[PDB]
Amino acid sequence: YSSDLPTDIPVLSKRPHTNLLDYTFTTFDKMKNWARKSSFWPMTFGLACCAVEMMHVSAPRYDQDRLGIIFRASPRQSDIMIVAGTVTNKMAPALRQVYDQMPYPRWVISMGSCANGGGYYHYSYSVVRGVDRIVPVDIYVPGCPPTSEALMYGVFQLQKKMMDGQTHRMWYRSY
Amino acid sequence: TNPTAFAQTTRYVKDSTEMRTLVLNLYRRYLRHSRGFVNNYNLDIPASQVRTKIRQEFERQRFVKDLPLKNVLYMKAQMEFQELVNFWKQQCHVMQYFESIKGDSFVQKFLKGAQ
Amino acid sequence: STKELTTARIKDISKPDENNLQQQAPNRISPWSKSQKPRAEAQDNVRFAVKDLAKQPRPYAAIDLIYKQPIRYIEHDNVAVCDGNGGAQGHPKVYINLDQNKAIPCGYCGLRFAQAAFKEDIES
Amino acid sequence: SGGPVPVFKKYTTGSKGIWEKIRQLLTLVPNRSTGNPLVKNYRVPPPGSQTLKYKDPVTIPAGDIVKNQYYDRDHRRNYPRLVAFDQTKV
Amino acid sequence: SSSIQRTLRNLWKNGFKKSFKQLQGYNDIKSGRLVGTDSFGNKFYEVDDPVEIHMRTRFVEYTGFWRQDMSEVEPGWHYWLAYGTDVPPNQLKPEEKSVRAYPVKKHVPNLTYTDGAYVPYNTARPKCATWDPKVTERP
Amino acid sequence: VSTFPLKSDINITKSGKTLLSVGQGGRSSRTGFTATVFGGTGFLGRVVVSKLAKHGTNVVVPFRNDRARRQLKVNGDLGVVNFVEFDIRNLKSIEDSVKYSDIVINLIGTEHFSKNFSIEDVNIGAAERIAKAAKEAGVSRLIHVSSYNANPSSSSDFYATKGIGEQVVRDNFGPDATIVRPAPMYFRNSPFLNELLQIKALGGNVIFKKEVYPVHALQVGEAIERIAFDDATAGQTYELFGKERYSKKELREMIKHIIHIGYYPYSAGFYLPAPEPFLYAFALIRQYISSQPRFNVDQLKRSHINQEIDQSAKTFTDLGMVPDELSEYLYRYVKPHIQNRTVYSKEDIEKLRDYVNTP
Amino acid sequence: ALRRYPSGEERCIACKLCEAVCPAQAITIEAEERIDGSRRTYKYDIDMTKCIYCGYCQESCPVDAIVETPNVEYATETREELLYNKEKLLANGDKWEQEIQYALDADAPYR
Amino acid sequence: TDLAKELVSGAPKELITERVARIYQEAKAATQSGQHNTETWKIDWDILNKGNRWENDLMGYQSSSDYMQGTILKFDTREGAIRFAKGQGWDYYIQEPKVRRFVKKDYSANFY
Amino acid sequence: KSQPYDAYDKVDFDIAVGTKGDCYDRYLIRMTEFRQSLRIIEQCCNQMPPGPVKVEDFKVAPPPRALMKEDMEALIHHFLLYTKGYAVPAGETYTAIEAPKGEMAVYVVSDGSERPYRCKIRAPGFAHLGAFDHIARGHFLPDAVAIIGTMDLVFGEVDR
Ligand SMILES: NC(=O)C1=CN([C@@H]2O[C@H](COP(=O)(O)OP(=O)(O)OC[C@H]3O[C@@H](n4cnc5c(N)ncnc54)[C@H](OP(=O)(O)O)[C@@H]3O)[C@@H](O)[C@H]2O)C=CC1
Ligand SMILES: CCCCCCCCCCCC(=O)OC[C@H](COP(=O)(O)OCC[N+](C)(C)C)OC(=O)CCCCCCCCCCC
Ligand code: SF4
Ligand code: SF4
Ligand code: SF4
Ligand SMILES: [Zn+2]
Repeated sequence: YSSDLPTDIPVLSKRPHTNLLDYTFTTFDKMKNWARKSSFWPMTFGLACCAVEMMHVSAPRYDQDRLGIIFRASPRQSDIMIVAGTVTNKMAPALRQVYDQMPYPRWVISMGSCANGGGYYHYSYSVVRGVDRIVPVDIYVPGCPPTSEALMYGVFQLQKKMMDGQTHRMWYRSY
Repeated sequence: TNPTAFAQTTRYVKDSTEMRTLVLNLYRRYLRHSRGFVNNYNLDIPASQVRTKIRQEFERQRFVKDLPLKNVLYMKAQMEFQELVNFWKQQCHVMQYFESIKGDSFVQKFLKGAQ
Repeated sequence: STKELTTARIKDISKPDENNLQQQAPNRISPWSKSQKPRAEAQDNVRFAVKDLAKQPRPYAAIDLIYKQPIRYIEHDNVAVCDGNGGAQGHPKVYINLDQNKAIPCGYCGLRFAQAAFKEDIES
Repeated sequence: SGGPVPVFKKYTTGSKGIWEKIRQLLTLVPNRSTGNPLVKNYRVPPPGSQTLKYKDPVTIPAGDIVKNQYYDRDHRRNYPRLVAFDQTKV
Repeated sequence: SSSIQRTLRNLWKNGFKKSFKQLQGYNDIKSGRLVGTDSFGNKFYEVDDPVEIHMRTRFVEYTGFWRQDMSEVEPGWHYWLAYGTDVPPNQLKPEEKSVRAYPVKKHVPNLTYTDGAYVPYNTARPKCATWDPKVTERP
Repeated sequence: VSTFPLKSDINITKSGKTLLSVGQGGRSSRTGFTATVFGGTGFLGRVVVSKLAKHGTNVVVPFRNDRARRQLKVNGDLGVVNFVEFDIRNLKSIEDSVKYSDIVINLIGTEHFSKNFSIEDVNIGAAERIAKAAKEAGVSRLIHVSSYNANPSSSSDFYATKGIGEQVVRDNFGPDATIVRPAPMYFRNSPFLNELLQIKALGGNVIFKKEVYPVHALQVGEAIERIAFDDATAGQTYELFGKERYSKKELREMIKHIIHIGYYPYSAGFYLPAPEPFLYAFALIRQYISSQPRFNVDQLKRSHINQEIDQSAKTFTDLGMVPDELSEYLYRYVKPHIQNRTVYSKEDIEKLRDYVNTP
Repeated sequence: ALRRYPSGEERCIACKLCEAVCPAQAITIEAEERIDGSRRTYKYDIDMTKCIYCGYCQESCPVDAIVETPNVEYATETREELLYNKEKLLANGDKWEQEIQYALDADAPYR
Repeated sequence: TDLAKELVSGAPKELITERVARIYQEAKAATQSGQHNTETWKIDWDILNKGNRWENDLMGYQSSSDYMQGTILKFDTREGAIRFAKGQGWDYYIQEPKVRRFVKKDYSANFY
Repeated sequence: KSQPYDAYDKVDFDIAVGTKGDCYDRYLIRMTEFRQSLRIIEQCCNQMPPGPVKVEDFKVAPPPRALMKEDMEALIHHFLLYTKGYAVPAGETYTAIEAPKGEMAVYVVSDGSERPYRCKIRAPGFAHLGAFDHIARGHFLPDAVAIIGTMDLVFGEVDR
């Protein structure tokens, strides 16, 4: 057949706004992403000492709730999975099952050295060397344990990424 | 404190014949729950193969002679049953148990690095 | 070229350029160890396909910097004492013998010490 | 002893003036502190801006240049030997 | 520190546009004496208000409006902001400044989620060097 | 899978590259290669990327859907799976997708068209531009994927563009380009086993008379592995399919019993017979009203065409692999949609086939 | 962060002490004689996903070449970015040299 | 001892079929004159003909698939090592340590 | 009190003993242990002595950095302490303290080397969780939540 395929169309994250229908779908993206960024409800998946710093983020001094962050005890009501602690072999299948039960859109944060890459227990017979061998991880928070501000920097970094999403402008342009 | 379901006391047997009665009894107990093993674990194979592979593992130890080896292999024999009944293992473990699978020529192993 | 960019030399040949991203360091072209991987070969990799090489870490090569220091010259003594110019925040105190007609560098700092009487020959 | 202490004797921020009298009239226990530390007292010279020049402490017998032979104070090598009493020695 | 009087006084001292920015990113209306600006452009203030609570006597005003990144605070001021030092890095004694023998450029924030994210690589050459083959012909 | 995807640890490409593998073939091992799976976020790409990264082969995955690519990384170790944002209307991105690669795979394709791309631009324009750029980037091997009835003379648009797509690849890359023509691939969350399980299938009698041959998606994924790692497959065309002949009308009914779904199937809308001139009309309307890919006009013509086997091409016996029959794999892919659990073996499924055709 | 002398030479003399203390074995050091004879390291990695942030390497360094800067806000999108090689650590030592001096001056006598 | 104790240890079959252990007593190091590390008997496993060590492509690490590379056992009698090796059914081979031959050394010998 | 350790014999403090063995008694005892801690903490603030904080034995404690960089023997000991370690005379021990959870103890076996031969850790929570079945027998689901909290089960210690 005939296909007049250009070569100079910029990729989606680079494409400037030209017509009105770009802004219409961009606005639907901002309003949708702003709500998801602001209602940042994680899932209480604290496993070990990394969870103690997770609770301190919700303490009065830092007060995660002031930013719209409410820890939820169920995957159905949660969209963020925070892996805070060591992922053992015995815990690994349960972590995958809990991850699969979260409705989209979902993001996973890896907190501390155990979740990231094993940490102190990297050469153990019962520890998974990085939770990214079981679930996809969207951002890695470093430390043992990461300070409460280090965890909030990880959450703030992810929100900046969620606000950069173009789920609906992608349909209008990339699709 | 009370023991959990399908538990048994741990006694070191001293007679060879006594053990085989326990060994044979335990075998049907594996066989009896085979359909439930499929149902509870949602196995993709009919219960016939589940009964099939249980029998093979018993024979693997058939020819032990010394008694102290006989008990420990029976003590651990019961434990694997008890965990299987009570749904303690996850579906991933049981699938991988029954999902397991001629050696290459000398040139072939040599060609790919061998061992 | 790829001739200087892939072999270590005591001193370079051409003047280094800070904008050239293929240099081993912004202030030195060739590597300064025999087993140091050249930076040109290091970045010729798939993981750099969609990166911005200007923003990768490029610390200034310390070999070129340390030879920009003047030689300390000791007066009427053949032994220099060096401690990193920080005392408790420097290296352990090491005594350097300057009998030989050359500048003996310090084991830790890399500062070069000599005798004043030997300066004229050294500066030739 | 651990008897109750007047509120103005605790290092926390406390009200002054008309609000102090309101605070005493309405609180259940008037000598309970708000818990917010005094800004002018708590950590005011931060740990990184102190004035004390630290000096390594050394007790004399074990830090002296004299009368300080190491074998006198080498306790790690004077550990009690392990002796087991069998029936025969009893 | 929560009464509307504390917000009224800070609102009047700053003026609208300065306070509107704090009403957009800070969520609180504060006013303080300016201490210095860092290489990225952030300005660091100190609060003299007698009612401000213990850990809230210093703060920042980031350069951007809709976004803030904590990695944008220059390292010198990152320590002062956290109540780690009493001397701001613009009041340093010349016998306490760091001596850098290399040019210092503009501060670079955390580059993750961009193309400037650091890429690790091996800095060592391979440990075996294969033979450079040559053919020689018999007499 | 197994324990080592190669037959040798040294593999020289058409371009003089000597690739030496290290390790036993597990996660920490490497093969020295570097593939580029296009459309790796697609149904077939995910299995193909998984197998390559499982054995330490670096895989560049060009993507456009930012979230859909995240789950690809779990398959590979650190630094193995790499992500390059791209668009087939952008050339620079594709010239970076294949820059460092040693194998190029092209799974991009469509049976539907959109407001920004037609079937002509995707099945023909994209594959051509990939092969042209993959050739100029010094890639030793290219593997291409097309439909099962690639025939440039077909009145259907899908097989019209898929057939021409084969030519423009070999006319761009050269006479070394391998070609794979898989049959309808069935797997978990497969587009084929989906519409067979969908309850309210409008126009069922029109759509399900089409006859095909089932084929395992994993075997297609494993077949693509053998093709890339073997240099004797260059320039060869593969027609991948199964042995036993199955018709969707047979499957849609054999499935019906496994799902266990009297009055309800008629009331629930499981059967929605339709006059064809209406289906051509409703599917016409949803092309410009629906924002999602609906069962369109071109797909309707395909329902009038049974699968054709181009007997001049090769099969699984060339690869020394036994094709897997849908009898043993139909059940485990309908358990998501499914006393004692009713388990169907190979014998149970074949007997269930007899009942459907018995009046 | 890996530090420098005021003269600019790297502080580390590739002594490999920090590698031997490190409880988690997060450090990989490869060294040899430099081009001009100095005892320098050409490869130096810290697996920041394996370090337990314990400060032993800092205590054991005889020349204060390896320290821990007060930075905590460096969370990364990918885990590859948490494998700090010698280029990365020396770039941190330059970035945070002023703040390292803040802490070293204050807590020098206590060590 | 005589029992096939390996059937209860749960160790992989490959330690019996595919690996070779070594019973040896560590030799005195040339650099140092201490003689204490050479008084306990040790067991170590042979390396693998391939996959013992290979360079990680990304960071240049030392990857390995040998799960016995960092396993060294200690004993105080030679027999206990051999008995333990026999109990596990290991395919071992013993390395007899060399014995230094006595030579009397006299200060006066420098002239006589 | 049974084996006073680390200046716990110098300060004066009381202990609280229950009588009903229920959750309310353990709640009261802990709230008393708060105020007894605040009673010790003040004394340690007033009785703090000057002097070294570690053993004046450079063969088990690293020398100060200033002395390390100026005195040869300090550099030797600093070197061998951070690479070889310090040797512990052979034997074994069982040291228990009054941890906040309960009695925590370690059974360390030494071999004359620089690495422990064995280290068993006796976590109070591990012994408590065994008694959970013996206590929860005859209680309701909202009552189980109380019993877990009254046991103080941090599962790092239980699953050491
Ligand atoms: N049972 C089956 O699936 C059968 C399929 N085939 C053919 O195999 C090929 C692979 O399809 P399959 O993986 O199975 O399922 P999909 O149809 O979901 O795969 C389509 C792939 O091509 C990409 N694609 C489509 N349009 C574009 C575009 N403008 N730009 C970039 N990428 C695009 C898609 O990217 P994205 O996902 O981001 O949209 C996707 O990865 C298809 O051509 C199909 O016709 C042949 C026989 C059986
Ligand atoms: C039925 C539903 C009812 C409406 C629901 C309400 C949804 C809440 C609104 C979301 C807001 C939001 O998201 O605002 C913040 C976002 C995200 O900003 P950013 O991510 O930094 O990028 C944006 C900034 N740039 C691109 C320059 C970096 O946009 C903005 O900054 C919008 C900036 C322009 C706003 C113009 C508004 C015009 C007036 C509108 C009212 C008279
Ligand atoms: S990373 Fe450190 S703090 Fe976090 S769970 Fe592991 S050991 Fe605990
Ligand atoms: S701080 Fe980290 S790198 Fe340093 S010794 Fe401790 S674990 Fe190792
Ligand atoms: S301890 Fe210091 S000098 Fe020694 S190797 Fe480590 S960083 Fe280098
Ligand atoms: Zn010096």
